[PDB]
Amino acid sequence: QFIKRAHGEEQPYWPAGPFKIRLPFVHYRWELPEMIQGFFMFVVGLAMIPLLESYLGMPYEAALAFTFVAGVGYILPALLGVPLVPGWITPAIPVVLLYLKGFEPGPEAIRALFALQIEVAIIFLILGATRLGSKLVDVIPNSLKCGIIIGAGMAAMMGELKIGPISLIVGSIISAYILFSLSFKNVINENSFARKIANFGMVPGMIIAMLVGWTVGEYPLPDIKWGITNPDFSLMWQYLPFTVGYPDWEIFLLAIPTALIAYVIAFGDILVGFTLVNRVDHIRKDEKIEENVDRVHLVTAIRNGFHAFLAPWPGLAGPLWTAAHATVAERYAMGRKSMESIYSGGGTFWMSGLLALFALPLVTLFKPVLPIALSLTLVLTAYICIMVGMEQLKNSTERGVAGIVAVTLAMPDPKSTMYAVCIGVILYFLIERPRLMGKHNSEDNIIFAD
Amino acid sequence: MQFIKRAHGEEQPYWPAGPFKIRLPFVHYRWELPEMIQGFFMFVVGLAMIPLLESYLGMPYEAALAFTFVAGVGYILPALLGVPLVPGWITPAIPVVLLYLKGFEPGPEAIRALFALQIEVAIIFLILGATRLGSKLVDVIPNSLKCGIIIGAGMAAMMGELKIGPISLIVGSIISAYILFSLSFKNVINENSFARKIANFGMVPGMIIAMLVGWTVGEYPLPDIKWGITNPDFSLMWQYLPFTVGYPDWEIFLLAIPTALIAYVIAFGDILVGFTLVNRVDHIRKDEKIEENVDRVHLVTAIRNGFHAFLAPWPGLAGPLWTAAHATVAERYAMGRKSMESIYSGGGTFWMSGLLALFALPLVTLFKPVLPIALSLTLVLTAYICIMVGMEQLKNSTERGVAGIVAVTLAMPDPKSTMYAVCIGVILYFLIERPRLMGKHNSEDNIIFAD
Ligand SMILES: Nc1nc2[nH]cnc2c(=O)[nH]1
Ligand SMILES: Nc1nc2[nH]cnc2c(=O)[nH]1
Repeated sequence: QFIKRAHGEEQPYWPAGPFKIRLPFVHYRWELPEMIQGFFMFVVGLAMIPLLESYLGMPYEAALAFTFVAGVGYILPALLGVPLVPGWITPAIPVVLLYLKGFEPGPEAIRALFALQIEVAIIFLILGATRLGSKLVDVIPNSLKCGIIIGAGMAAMMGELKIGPISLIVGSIISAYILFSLSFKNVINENSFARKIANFGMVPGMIIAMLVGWTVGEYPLPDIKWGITNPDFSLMWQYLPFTVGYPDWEIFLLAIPTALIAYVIAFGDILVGFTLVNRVDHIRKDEKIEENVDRVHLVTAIRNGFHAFLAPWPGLAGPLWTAAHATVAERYAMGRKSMESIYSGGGTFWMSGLLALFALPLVTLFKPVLPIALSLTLVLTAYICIMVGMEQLKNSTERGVAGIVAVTLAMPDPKSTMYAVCIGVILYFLIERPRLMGKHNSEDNIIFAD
Repeated sequence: MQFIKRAHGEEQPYWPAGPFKIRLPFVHYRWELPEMIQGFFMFVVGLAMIPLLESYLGMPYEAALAFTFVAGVGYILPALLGVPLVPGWITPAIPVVLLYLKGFEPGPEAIRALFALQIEVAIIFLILGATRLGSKLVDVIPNSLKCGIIIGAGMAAMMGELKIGPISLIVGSIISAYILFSLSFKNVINENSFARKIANFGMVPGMIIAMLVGWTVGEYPLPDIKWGITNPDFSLMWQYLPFTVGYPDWEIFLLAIPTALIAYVIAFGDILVGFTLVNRVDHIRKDEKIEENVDRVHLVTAIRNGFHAFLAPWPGLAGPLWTAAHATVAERYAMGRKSMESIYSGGGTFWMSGLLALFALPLVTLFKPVLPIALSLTLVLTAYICIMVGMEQLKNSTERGVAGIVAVTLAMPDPKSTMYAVCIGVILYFLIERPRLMGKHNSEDNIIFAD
């Protein structure tokens, strides 16, 4: 580690306009636990391949090549100054698959996904450039923010249903148990057991699911191949807008309602991510973590535009991988003896994820169980969003509102979500603004609270 | 008119009848005009089971209509037998039961299946109720699990709106949830002439506006209004009962077990929600002493289910409460003696009026083309209240972290999975949690998900 950090100061970097550039070994140290974690947990990156095969009609190797593009994409946040361990807009997957499902899987569905993803890029770019992203984090009421987070969490679960199982159950419970039990103060100091688990993070739950999954017979054994992965970019190019067309203007319209809801859901992920960062920022007094919402929009905008052209992504580019981000945050809060900086954990993780792509025996090992990894990220997201959304509710008038908001955001048709927000406005103006149904004071609530 | 009136601070007049306390309308409690008007309209949710009967059980409309008369009599048993919980279906368990039924040929085969399932749920309610073990579970079961069940059940309910089969429903849902929310506050009716007039209609405004929008937009065909008195074709209905068709082999009862159990776990949540709301308004209303007998609720519910099994097998099953109706009565009840005399005068009047309403053929035929709005609405609204109450009932962050895991597994539609979770949860609990490996969990230690 060339440049070290002064206590209470910000992590070393090179100023780069709206971005703060950090490289591994130069600006932050290389974390062995996040290395091992990314060497194994990149399977979730590979877990998109089945969706690519179904909805985009792509052969396995073309799908495998796409994940190299996304792997590069996952390192941009810690590269450009974002403490949010990136991923997909995972609670938007069901909505996005719903959209794609109305196109023939193949070139037609690829043009469709291009139109959806470039818009999502544009929405992120404008809200980030005009700094209108930061405003919304401040302006939007807490009830709505919590309604969105919870709704987004419940969407993640109508999804586990729609994408397509003892594997997933043991996977979910062990994963969620570790996640939960390692969010407490001084856990590692209490037992030798929790000390050793904390260095593996999500690995135990994932690997144990696979194991149960193999022996039980839910998924076939792998056919391990030795050597270095050889991404077929010639093939991949056939499934890019460079080869297939670009969509007619009419397609962009069909995208709009899905584009928007996919953003609203991502906005949730930003709230969840910085909720966790803000917390561990206060625990760790030795680092000054910058929380720039506009930069998260910018990086994410870049990641999507990049994807749109080079690897159209059914899960889209999202601000965080909720469980990976929570897992790193937990290890970060454990102290400098454990993790030097939030970027040393965030950065190393996906860096190792990128290299891991080239470990052909791992790629080939994970190949028959990719479905376990896909449904698991969905389940784990749903868990953390529900948990965080709930806790962020302050009184009972917020909860009364968040309930209405969550329920509408978990009905999968996005035109319908907009029809709700629309009708919600009309009802608000004619009834609520005049306070015809009264003011709502949490201390007055006698039926649902107290 | 009301023969026996209640002394202030006492329990509502009744006739002792063993485990039950018998109350008739006009004799033990007054006849509430608002709940009369409400049940004259809101009995549509009772008729909204009809499509499920047609679809999953393969029966013609009229056989299904007659079934709703059997259910209608069933809905009056709680207030008749001393249960302050406005009754209904096990609504978050509908997807699960449909999933179960979905593996049988719609028709006699599926009716035999639904019998075995409903007799089982009945037996479970009977045994837990006779052995007073229903009361035990409500006390002993940790709060985290109780809330996990409630939140779980709430989310399962929306996987149901997706699975059962729409601007109508959005308007219906938002207005209905809006009213319910805003009429849960103290002195609301004293605030505005608007809320004063709204409170006397309860769920009706949301329902009727959903129906209307539903007609005018074209999502549902116009009704074919027929004048006169409903004439339930019980001759026809008999053909689709286990009396006419067979009774299922032992093998089927075994397939039913895992679904039966989960339908109970979900009903248990509905019991918690109902008595959460009752206990609150019981303290608001100091002039009435409301007895909260959990075991009596199991008995009446057990009776209702066994009743159904033979006379009208019910895809939604017989459940401890209709969540929005119970929330609605409780709200109007909390407004004071000027509005509602007793929790039984409103709850009792409501379904009494629903039963009479079945015989109003102009309303049946009016509601017929638009039943789908009604069925989806109760699903959405149950999800809404369960989520709201489950969340609020959580006290710390360790309870919440546990409730999260539980909610997520109980909202996966396969019921065998929910048990594999409880199983794997036990195995995991015994080997890791009890030896206290992975540390203690105290909410003030929580720095990631709390503080
Ligand atoms: N938002 C989000 N994106 C992901 N990409 C992979 N996993 C996840 C997740 O849990 N959440
Ligand atoms: N549990 C339950 N059962 C019902 N039956 C009709 N409506 C409902 C409801 O909201 N909840």
